[PDB]
Amino acid sequence: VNPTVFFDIAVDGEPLGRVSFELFADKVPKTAENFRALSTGEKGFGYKGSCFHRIIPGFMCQGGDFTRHNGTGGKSIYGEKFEDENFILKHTGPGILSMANAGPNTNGSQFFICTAKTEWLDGKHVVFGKVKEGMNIVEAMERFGSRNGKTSKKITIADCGQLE
Repeated sequence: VNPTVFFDIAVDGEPLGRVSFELFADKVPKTAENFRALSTGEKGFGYKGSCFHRIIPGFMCQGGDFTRHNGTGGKSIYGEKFEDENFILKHTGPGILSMANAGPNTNGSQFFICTAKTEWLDGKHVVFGKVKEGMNIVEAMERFGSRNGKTSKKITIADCGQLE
């Protein structure tokens, strides 16, 4: 019953692979639905065509800035920012999907995929999903990052949507 969404990832336009996520709509429905809707583009805007602008191996892949492509933009389906819905779920390890933010209650569209346990983020970023399939692809995306986050090739969400 929890939605699944996919990202088809490209590297300098070359298809890499597909990552699918389970969104924990049961626990963070509002946060889940934001990401779901941005992945289908059903509200007229969303992630399709956007890049992962910050990838730090051993830490996380950050994306979702579909308006400025650099970690300074993005917006939610609710407006520019929305509240931290809850902190039920913890950054328990690789695969966790969580909201980037700039302070309390400033969620927009930027999210990160953890490639490690990031327990220090617990209670600060809202966890709303996890990699269901294609963790290998996230791992592949990691090799294009670097220590300061800059990616060595352009990592883009070439397509995205809802499987169920």
